[PDB]
Amino acid sequence: LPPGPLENSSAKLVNDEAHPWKPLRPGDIRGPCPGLNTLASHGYLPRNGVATPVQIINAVQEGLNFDNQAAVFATYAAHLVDGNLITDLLSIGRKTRLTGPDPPPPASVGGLNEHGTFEGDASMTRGDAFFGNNHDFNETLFEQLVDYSNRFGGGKYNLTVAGELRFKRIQDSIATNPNFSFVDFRFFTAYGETTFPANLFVDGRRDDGQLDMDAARSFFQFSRMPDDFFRAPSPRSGTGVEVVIQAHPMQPGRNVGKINSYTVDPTSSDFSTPCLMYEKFVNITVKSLYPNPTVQLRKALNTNLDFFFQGVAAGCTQVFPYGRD
Amino acid sequence: LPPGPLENSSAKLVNDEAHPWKPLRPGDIRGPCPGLNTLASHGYLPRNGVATPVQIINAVQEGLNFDNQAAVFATYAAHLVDGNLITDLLSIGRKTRLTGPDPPPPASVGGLNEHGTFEGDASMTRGDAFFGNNHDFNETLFEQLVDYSNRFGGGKYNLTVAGELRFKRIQDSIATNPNFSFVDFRFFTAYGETTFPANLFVDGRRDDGQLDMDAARSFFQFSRMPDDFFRAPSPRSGTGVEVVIQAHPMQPGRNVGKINSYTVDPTSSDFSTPCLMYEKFVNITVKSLYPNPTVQLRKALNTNLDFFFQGVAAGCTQVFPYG
Ligand SMILES: *[C@@H]1O[C@H](CO)[C@@H](O[C@@H]2O[C@H](CO)[C@@H](O[C@@H]3O[C@H](CO[C@H]4O[C@H](CO[C@H]5O[C@H](CO)[C@@H](O)[C@H](O)[C@@H]5O)[C@@H](O)[C@H](O[C@H]5O[C@H](CO)[C@@H](O)[C@H](O)[C@@H]5O)[C@@H]4O)[C@@H](O)[C@H](O[C@H]4O[C@H](CO)[C@@H](O)[C@H](O)[C@@H]4O[C@H]4O[C@H](CO)[C@@H](O)[C@H](O)[C@@H]4O)[C@@H]3O)[C@H](O)[C@H]2NC(C)=O)[C@H](O)[C@H]1NC(C)=O
Ligand SMILES: *[C@@H]1O[C@H](CO)[C@@H](O[C@@H]2O[C@H](CO)[C@@H](O[C@@H]3O[C@H](CO[C@H]4O[C@H](CO)[C@@H](O)[C@H](O)[C@@H]4O)[C@@H](O)[C@H](O[C@H]4O[C@H](CO)[C@@H](O)[C@H](O)[C@@H]4O[C@H]4O[C@H](CO)[C@@H](O)[C@H](O)[C@@H]4O)[C@@H]3O)[C@H](O)[C@H]2NC(C)=O)[C@H](O)[C@H]1NC(C)=O
Ligand SMILES: *[C@@H]1O[C@H](CO)[C@@H](O[C@@H]2O[C@H](CO)[C@@H](O[C@@H]3O[C@H](CO[C@H]4O[C@H](CO[C@H]5O[C@H](CO)[C@@H](O)[C@H](O)[C@@H]5O)[C@@H](O)[C@H](O)[C@@H]4O)[C@@H](O)[C@H](O)[C@@H]3O)[C@H](O)[C@H]2NC(C)=O)[C@H](O)[C@H]1NC(C)=O
Ligand code: HEM
Ligand code: HEM
Ligand SMILES: *[C@@H]1O[C@H](CO)[C@@H](O[C@@H]2O[C@H](CO)[C@@H](O[C@@H]3O[C@H](CO)[C@@H](O)[C@H](O)[C@@H]3O)[C@H](O)[C@H]2NC(C)=O)[C@H](O)[C@H]1NC(C)=O
Ligand SMILES: *[C@@H]1O[C@H](CO)[C@@H](O[C@@H]2O[C@H](CO)[C@@H](O)[C@H](O)[C@H]2NC(C)=O)[C@H](O)[C@H]1NC(C)=O
Ligand SMILES: *[C@@H]1O[C@H](CO)[C@@H](O[C@@H]2O[C@H](CO)[C@@H](O)[C@H](O)[C@H]2NC(C)=O)[C@H](O)[C@H]1NC(C)=O
Ligand SMILES: *[C@@H]1O[C@H](CO)[C@@H](O[C@@H]2O[C@H](CO)[C@@H](O)[C@H](O)[C@H]2NC(C)=O)[C@H](O)[C@H]1NC(C)=O
Ligand SMILES: *[C@@H]1O[C@H](CO)[C@@H](O[C@@H]2O[C@H](CO)[C@@H](O)[C@H](O)[C@H]2NC(C)=O)[C@H](O)[C@H]1NC(C)=O
Ligand SMILES: *[C@@H]1O[C@H](CO)[C@@H](O[C@@H]2O[C@H](CO)[C@@H](O)[C@H](O)[C@H]2NC(C)=O)[C@H](O)[C@H]1NC(C)=O
Ligand SMILES: *[C@@H]1O[C@H](CO)[C@@H](O)[C@H](O)[C@H]1NC(C)=O
Ligand SMILES: [Mg+2]
Ligand SMILES: [Mg+2]
Repeated sequence: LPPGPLENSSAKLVNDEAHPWKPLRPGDIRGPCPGLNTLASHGYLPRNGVATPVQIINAVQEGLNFDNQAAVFATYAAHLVDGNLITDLLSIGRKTRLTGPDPPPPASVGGLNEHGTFEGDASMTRGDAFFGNNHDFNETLFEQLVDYSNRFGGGKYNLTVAGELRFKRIQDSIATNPNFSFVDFRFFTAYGETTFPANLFVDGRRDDGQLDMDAARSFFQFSRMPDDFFRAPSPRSGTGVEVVIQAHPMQPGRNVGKINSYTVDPTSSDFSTPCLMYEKFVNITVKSLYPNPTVQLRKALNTNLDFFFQGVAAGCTQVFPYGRD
Repeated sequence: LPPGPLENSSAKLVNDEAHPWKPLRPGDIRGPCPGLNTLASHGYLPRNGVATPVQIINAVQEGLNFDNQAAVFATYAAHLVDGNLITDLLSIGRKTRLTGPDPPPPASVGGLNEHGTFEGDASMTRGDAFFGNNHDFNETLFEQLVDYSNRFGGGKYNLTVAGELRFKRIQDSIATNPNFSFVDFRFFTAYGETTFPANLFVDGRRDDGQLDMDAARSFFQFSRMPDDFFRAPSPRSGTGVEVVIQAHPMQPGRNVGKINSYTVDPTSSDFSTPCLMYEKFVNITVKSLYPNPTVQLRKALNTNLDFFFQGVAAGCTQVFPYG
């Protein structure tokens, strides 16, 4: 089973004795999530960056007070598209042989770096896949984050900044990336993630939604908590995401083979249709990766698909791409 | 000090031996909030409907698993504008001399029923104040809620139903209430509130976002928990509000002297500017109720303003009406 919520979810020192930062050994895997990167680099996750969904959920909860439903939702979503369902292993970065024997195509078990499954365009501190590297910290983008913190956050990162910067990264991609895609699951995650630094990288004794540019660079670039960093004083994730959505209302869509041809996708879900997004993710995205699984793979798919459904906070009705039972 | 978060926030029986439903005595106070109403009728709050901030915050958390920031934000906003800052008492309903000696005008201490401070138009199950009773359960509107739950919820109330019903109640008021006002604070809370029934009134052992009509009537009409009701399995309030907002985009505004004259207000806060909403609440709303507090009043104001600010989940810069 996925973990339950924390028993004691108060703020506490998480940059402590048993969870020191350490530099990367060769073979250590890091990817497009500064959240999971930091947990790994503090040993809340295995330090090589290869983990079970359960390990990942306990980590985000213990290390950072990510809420339970959000942790279940994101973990099992990633695992379903990016992880190996038999070994129950997911890489938080590049495709690796340490996740075990692969399933048939088109499932690719590419880990969190796999473009177009979880990872997607218009990341705040990462370049679009189309340009070549979709997971490494990018200094130009980060210093754009700083600018926007200066203009909009009086020098801090907060949900007002998130609003502006989220729109700016969208415009950037429309303008430069002929393969820009911003529909369905990526349309969804791209908004919440911009709340995460304000809600979770801010020291929990303060919990005031103003993230400083030191704490920011530390998380985004080095996967390192600040000294004496306390986690937030309660479980949360994308609280305030409506601030980011309403700052510059966008319709989901994509460039159509060239820059500046952003075209609305009338079949995409959006924020008014979360159950449609859940249903698409299950009955199209996951299903296309595993169209005709063997008996063993089917039972693993169904188990993980169960756990995924549990993390859908809107409720919705479970769908069953391989039948009930 | 405001209570902090529950120590143990898991689901548990809350309709219990310690907390039985009991019919109203005469002079028992109930108001426009089904949540506070139900806690008072179960003895989580004082049964007569008059309570401290600290009592209200413990109630909503213990009885229903309202989250600690949302409890502080809502509780100290209400008290600031509707409660007695000297006696530390707020009526969850009508103005009552039971909150103690009134401060001077233009402060009203009208309790939760006070139109235009916290209470406002386009409620799900309460009529707009213009029509003359802004607090009693209204059966025709609940019937619309039942209908919309059949149409969009498969028989149940859920976030998709909340999205359609919130827009329809807006349209209703624009079409019928020449005094419709839907800006600033009321614009913000009217959305979050339509998530509550699906997030909070749903038995905690399911937590599946689908509220049945038996349980909805219970809460909204009789301020009664279902038999064997468990509270939610974690602390929450307005999870999913973005769904309700995007279902039918609306700007803040009001009718101007007549029906079908909805006039957007570009000076209002909206969901993109929660710090401006906080600001305007403190600097215009509270300030105008207490333009010149005596030294004692001013002390109590600042103390409660501090607490209100703690509850502002977006963060924001604290603002100071009295320095
Ligand atoms: C939320 O609301 C609060 C109000 O509830 C906002 O705070 C208020 O901000 C306004 C506008 O900025 C300030 O107005 C300015 O006040 C100064 C003088 O202020 C001094 O005197 C005030 C009066 O004293 C009271 O009590 C005495 C008796 O003891 C009475 O006689 C008085 O009449 C008053 O009742 C006093 O209140 C002030 O104390 C407060 O502020 C100080 C900080 O300065 C704190 O230490 C205190 O603790 C307390 O908070 C203070 O001692 C005026 O001189 C200003 O006039 C200038 O600007 C005008 C336009 O705004 C212009 O018309 C004038 O001609 C003059 O313009 C000139 O000066 C400007 C620079 O000041 C130049 O920029 C300009 O070009 C030109 O050169 C001005 O009216 C209030 O003081 C302040 N009130 C409080 C209680 O703090 C708050 O800003 C709001 N928050 C947000 C985010 O909006
Ligand atoms: C429980 O809650 C409900 C809803 O809030 C409430 O019923 C509502 O009562 C109000 C107040 O009377 C009604 O408002 C009127 O609506 C009609 C429109 O007819 C509608 O019919 C259906 C509903 O059956 C609507 O859904 C549909 O959209 C139709 O439009 C308007 O014509 C009325 O306008 C008159 O009164 C206004 C307010 O005073 C004036 O501003 C306006 O100019 C009109 O005034 C004219 O008549 C006046 C006398 O009435 C007089 O001054 C002049 O002659 C003047 O020219 C009005 O806005 C609303 O429709 C009701 N909704 C329902 C029944 O679904 C219940 O009463 C409430 N229960 C309680 C409080 O106990
Ligand atoms: C709140 O609760 C409601 C209801 O449970 C949820 O609403 C559902 O929303 C989903 C979006 O994810 C809708 O799914 C979409 O359905 C499309 C088809 O629409 C029409 O056909 C449907 C098929 O009905 C079948 O089954 C019924 C009986 O079971 C038979 O009558 C029919 O013959 C069919 O066999 C109808 O149900 C529907 O009314 C339409 O006419 C489909 O093409 C899309 O791909 C997608 O799957 C679904 O339609 C909604 N169901 C209802 C009853 O409204 C909502 O998500 C919940 N919200 C939350 C937040 O929990
Ligand atoms: C629960 C397991 C989680 C998974 C599986 C996950 C996965 C991911 C993935 C795949 C991305 C890349 C999306 C893109 O293209 O930008 C991402 C981005 C992001 N993640 Fe996570 N994440 C998880 C938890 C967290 C946590 C706990 C945090 C911080 C508290 C976090 C913070 C962020 C941020 C801020 C980004 C955007 C990075 C940027 O745009 O520069 N994530 N995450
Ligand atoms: C924290 C203290 C609280 C205060 C001070 C408060 C206050 C109020 C007030 C004044 C209103 C009337 C607004 C209007 O509709 O005109 C309201 C409405 C409402 N409240 Fe609360 N409330 C609190 C907690 C809760 C809780 C814990 C719940 C649990 C679900 C809740 C559920 C609701 C709902 C569903 C409405 C909408 C009623 C309708 O539209 O018919 N409230 N509340
Ligand atoms: C980190 O992300 C930034 C943001 O995009 C990347 O900077 C961009 O780098 C590209 C090529 O390296 C620059 O493109 C060049 O621009 C000229 C026109 O000015 C064009 O004619 C050339 O053909 C070429 O495409 C682009 O200007 C530049 N953008 C900004 C805002 O600096 C950077 O490459 C990323 N770092 C990586 C991928 O390591
Ligand atoms: C829940 O955890 C919190 C934070 O860790 C506890 O409060 C602290 O407990 C630690 C013990 O490791 C003490 O060193 C601190 O002095 C406490 N901080 C305070 C009181 O601000 C709290 O005791 C825990 N609650 C329960 C019921 O175990
Ligand atoms: C999600 O996908 C599954 C599999 O495609 C759908 O189940 C199929 O539905 C068709 C049409 O009713 C049946 O003829 C097949 O036998 C079903 N295959 C099964 C059950 O393995 C399922 O209905 C989809 N769910 C939704 C809500 O669209
Ligand atoms: C937290 O609350 C519950 C009581 O509501 C405690 O355990 C629950 O209640 C009984 C007691 O064992 C169990 O049968 C239930 O399964 C428990 N509910 C759960 C686990 O959701 C629990 O022990 C309390 N405190 C701690 C620290 O767990
Ligand atoms: C609709 O709004 C108007 C105007 O805001 C209210 O008019 C008030 O009337 C009362 C007494 O009848 C006076 O105390 C106020 O001075 C008036 N205000 C203004 C600005 O003119 C009106 O009463 C509201 N209608 C109802 C039925 O509540
Ligand atoms: C982010 O921080 C900024 C600056 O501290 C806050 O923005 C200020 O908000 C006030 C009133 O809301 C306005 O003067 C400007 O919009 C801002 N000032 C400046 C200098 O930009 C903002 O409220 C913060 N947002 C959150 C959610 O904390
Ligand atoms: C982008 O899509 C185009 C057209 O579909 C195709 O050439 C290629 O697969 C993609 N290009 C890159 C650089 O990924
Ligand atoms: Mg990306
Ligand atoms: Mg009302």
